[PDB]
Amino acid sequence: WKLLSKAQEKFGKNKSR
Repeated sequence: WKLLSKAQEKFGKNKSR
């Protein structure tokens, strides 16, 4: 989803669990 890939791509630190 270009919407999630563009709204989540900027979250490379939130996915450190």
